[PDB]
Amino acid sequence: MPVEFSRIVRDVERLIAVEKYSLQGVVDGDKLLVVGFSEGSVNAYLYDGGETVKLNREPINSVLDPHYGVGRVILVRDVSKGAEQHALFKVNTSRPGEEQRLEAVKPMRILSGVDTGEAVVFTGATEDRVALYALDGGGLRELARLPGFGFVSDIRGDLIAGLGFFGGGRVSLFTSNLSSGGLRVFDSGEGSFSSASISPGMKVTAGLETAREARLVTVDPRDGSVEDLELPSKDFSSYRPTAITWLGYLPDGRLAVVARREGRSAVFIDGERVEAPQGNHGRVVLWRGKLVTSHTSLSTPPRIVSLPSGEPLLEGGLPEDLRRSIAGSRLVWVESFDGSRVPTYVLESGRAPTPGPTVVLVHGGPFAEDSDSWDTFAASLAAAGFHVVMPNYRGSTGYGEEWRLKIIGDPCGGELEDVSAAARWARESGLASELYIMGYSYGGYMTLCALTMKPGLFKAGVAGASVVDWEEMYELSDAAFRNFIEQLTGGSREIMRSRSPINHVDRIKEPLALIHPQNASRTPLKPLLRLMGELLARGKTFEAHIIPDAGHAINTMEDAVKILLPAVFFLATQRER
Amino acid sequence: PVEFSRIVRDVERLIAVEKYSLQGVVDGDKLLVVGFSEGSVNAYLYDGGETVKLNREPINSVLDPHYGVGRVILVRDVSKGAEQHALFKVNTSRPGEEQRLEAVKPMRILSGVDTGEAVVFTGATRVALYALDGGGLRELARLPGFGFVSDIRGDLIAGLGFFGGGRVSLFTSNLSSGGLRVFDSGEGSFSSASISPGMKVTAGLETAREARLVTVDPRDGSVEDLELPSKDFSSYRPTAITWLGYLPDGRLAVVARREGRSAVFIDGERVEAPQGNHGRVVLWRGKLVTSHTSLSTPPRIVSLPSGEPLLEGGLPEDLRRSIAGSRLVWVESFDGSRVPTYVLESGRAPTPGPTVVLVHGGPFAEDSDSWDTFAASLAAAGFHVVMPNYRGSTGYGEEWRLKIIGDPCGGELEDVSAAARWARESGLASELYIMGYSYGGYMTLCALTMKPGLFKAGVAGASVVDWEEMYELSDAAFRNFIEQLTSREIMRSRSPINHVDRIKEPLALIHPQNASRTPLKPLLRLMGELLARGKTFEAHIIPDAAINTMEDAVKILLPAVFFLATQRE
Repeated sequence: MPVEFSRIVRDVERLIAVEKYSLQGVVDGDKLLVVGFSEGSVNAYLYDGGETVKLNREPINSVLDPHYGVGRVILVRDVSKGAEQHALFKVNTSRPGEEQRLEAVKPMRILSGVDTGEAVVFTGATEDRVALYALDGGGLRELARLPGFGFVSDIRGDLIAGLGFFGGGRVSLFTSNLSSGGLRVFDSGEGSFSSASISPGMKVTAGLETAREARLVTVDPRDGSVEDLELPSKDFSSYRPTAITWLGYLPDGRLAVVARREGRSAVFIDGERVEAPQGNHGRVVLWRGKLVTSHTSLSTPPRIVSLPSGEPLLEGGLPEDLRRSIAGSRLVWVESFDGSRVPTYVLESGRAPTPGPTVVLVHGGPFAEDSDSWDTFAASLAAAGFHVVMPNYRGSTGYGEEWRLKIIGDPCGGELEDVSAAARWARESGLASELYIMGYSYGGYMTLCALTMKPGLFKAGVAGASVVDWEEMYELSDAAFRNFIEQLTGGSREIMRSRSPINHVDRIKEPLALIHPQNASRTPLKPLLRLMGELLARGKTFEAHIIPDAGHAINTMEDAVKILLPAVFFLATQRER
Repeated sequence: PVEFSRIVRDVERLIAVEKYSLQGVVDGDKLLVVGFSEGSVNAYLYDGGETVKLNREPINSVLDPHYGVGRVILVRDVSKGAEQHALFKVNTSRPGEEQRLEAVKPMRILSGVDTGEAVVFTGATRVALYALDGGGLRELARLPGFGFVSDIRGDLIAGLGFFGGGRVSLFTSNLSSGGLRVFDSGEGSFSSASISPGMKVTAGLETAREARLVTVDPRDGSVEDLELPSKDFSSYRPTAITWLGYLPDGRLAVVARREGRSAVFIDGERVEAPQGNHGRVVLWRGKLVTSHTSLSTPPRIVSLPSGEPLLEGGLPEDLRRSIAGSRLVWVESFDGSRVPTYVLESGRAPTPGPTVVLVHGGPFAEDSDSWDTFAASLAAAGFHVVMPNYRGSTGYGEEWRLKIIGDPCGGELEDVSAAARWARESGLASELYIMGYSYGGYMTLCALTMKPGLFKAGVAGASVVDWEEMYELSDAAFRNFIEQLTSREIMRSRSPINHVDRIKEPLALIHPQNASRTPLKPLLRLMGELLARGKTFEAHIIPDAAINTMEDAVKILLPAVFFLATQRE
């Protein structure tokens, strides 16, 4: 059967075009601040009275977390054509579309930020350092240098609270001061801190993710004491979460917590379970006295909903035919090499037979999760007639500290076996007639890792924005990613070499498709050029697609088409062979 | 917003549109036509409006039938993409019933004529001229090279041969005794041949400057110019003779060419024909019929002199209106010589509008008024197409072809650049893009280096990046061509890999992954140099990359069109 290219393009472009919204906070006069992919690009909008107002001109990457009622929004715009060197732009909410560049900040990798209306506190990674900056009337000030990736969580008064990846894959809590600066790190011996919000008593309420569970703890920044937080309702404690998505104090003092287990989240106010649509939820805001959150699911693109009715305020609509191309989704537990149960989401295509063509779609990160959340790539594969298997290999989030840290020191090892077991499960369970592997960033590294370490398991592979050589990538990384590479490999350069797919090209026996941004910082192109030379010299058949002016974060419809369409075409072509 | 799916939908139809060629008249006054679509070839009978398929499985070609014979000889590949073929006979009264001609072993069938009594064909295994009759197969002569049967009248067989010397020779043979008589044209090259009722050989003699209609006496090899009753043909001043043949009533039909377009002549008198290029001419039910193609018209069967299509592939109302009209312009170049340039205008672009200079490869080739899927796809996507016959092109005299010798991406680049400046000066181009494949891709890269600012973006396909590297890396034949094409000093200066610093516009690379004539290793070096110098570029490397199928278009054409569509924002 011939590949139906034109339908694939039409399906792919419609799935990319559907509006996707992100909830950021409440500004001005009870205006919802939302980030949305609408009209083919990423923009920032004010929502109020059933209408949206565009705040930015040219597409953005994100905005900083606003304090309630501040009369401005701080845009974050990549000004390096995908290299993730960002700049900050202020937009007065009273004059949307009028941007003022914050010229006191030089282009750096902006990692997080909070705007109190009086000061703009953020974390940025330059070539030599990750630091916690503050921008006010007295100029730009560095408050502290951070030993790796750090993100601002909350600011109440003079106290700043955040989260830091400062060692061995565990997340530490940190505090600083707007007036005096400095840094104080809070490490937990039970697990990692997940979210953080400063209480009215100037404490730090934080989520603590231990080996197999998660709970709320109170951290006194004065002496570092930690105690379990008790809530006036017991719904949260009996919910027994394994991960905490986000928490924060509402302006009326109530504590909102979004926690999750088995790829689905729940909303709690002062411990009480609030009804929310099935799936995954973002931050919770108080808007005109009502609770608003974001909602997403494997069949529902990210949307803005009110609680507890679950009724949408902003959502993109999918055409019925695309809705039908996803027959359903389920979570199954795949047994891996050492007897661990790998939580795996399966997306059953309504346009494939059973057994039928199946793509194992490996998520990136690796500190990320295949959850019941919208995946544009997974939707395109179901629309093109592929079942999608999404394994949360070890190193994934959402299933406890123990499962997440198992990857530390073992890239392309135990987690690769998890991917293989899910693939073998698909065929052995009667779901898959043939097996393909596909992934981007770290998922693209896994594809190369799979085709080199386990030839013959899959029929063909798609590696997008992949890691090819840990050594060269480390030499081409900034302060943050160099530290991140060190934690992932456990400091071992021997792990950096033996676990690099570039050093195992001889083993490849399957057709390979390479897709790569031309000027991405996280995953540089120069090692990929070396990989293609290796493939050619060793007589391996491959195809490569290098997309320019795009990096890790795509914020236009055209670039998203150009990095996804080659993958679907390649797999559809392979299916007829 | 770029409508990627609208571009792909249009490309599918331009690839899938049924194209027709005219083979002759068979059985009871019925046209024999060949239909080609998506690399699939079929043979049909046309009489009344409905077409009757003659074959069961797709074929490779058919042999040339004599007027009115009651059968067709099909040529079909013995395997998938195998150069060796088999012969199948089909009675025109029982279509769909194929009888394999088992007396002919599988071989490379080169040409053939069916008289209704004997099947005479050339085939390569040696290369020989064969005859198949009731008594079986006979080898009439062994040919010193690739040869092709042109015509049979009585026992006299006439054909054309690549028998050495660089020129095409005329040869005769006998259907009874066999044998081989070769006629060298000296300063000339035969292009077509038909045997006159008086058993002389009328042939087209293409030369350096102007083509000649000559008579060859097969008895003594005397060559003399043929003067026709009407003088329209001589005054037409053709540079090539596409095809000629005697109609059943003894009149001589001639299709000749000049400046990328052809004209139809009957005993020297010109017949009105739709603008473009034409195939063979037949007399069918007292009317003249031929095939017609142009930059705006896929190959089709038309009636003369009205030009009314008898058989043409369908194109939707939108796509048809998007591909709107072609013209020939004479672009004044840098040296005073005029560059013959064809222009295909888009109905989806304004004037001035986005315009792509589509550089042909070879370089010994020609941009004529013929159907081109690339140009049509560009026009369908909202681009005017400018196709210049830069020095080195064929079809405009030996002097113009030889002027490129010793000046790679030098003199001929100016002709391409002059064509781009012409598109601007004449008010057609609002923004300029350059695009080419094989040698045309080499032109694109060298143009972006030596003429930055001229074009807004470039697409380079199957290009040559470094002649110095190419010469030693390539085989004898290609290396010999490189020597005549480019002094090693010129080889390095004309190689665009050494001028990557000068590139200033986005560049799209489309390259085969496993091509011996265009290796991938040099292009990987170019991509490394582009990245090290901060040059914006897009790259598409596809294994096993002539657009016959949609699959071919997806690999080689869609990335170019997608790139240009987003480059215009």
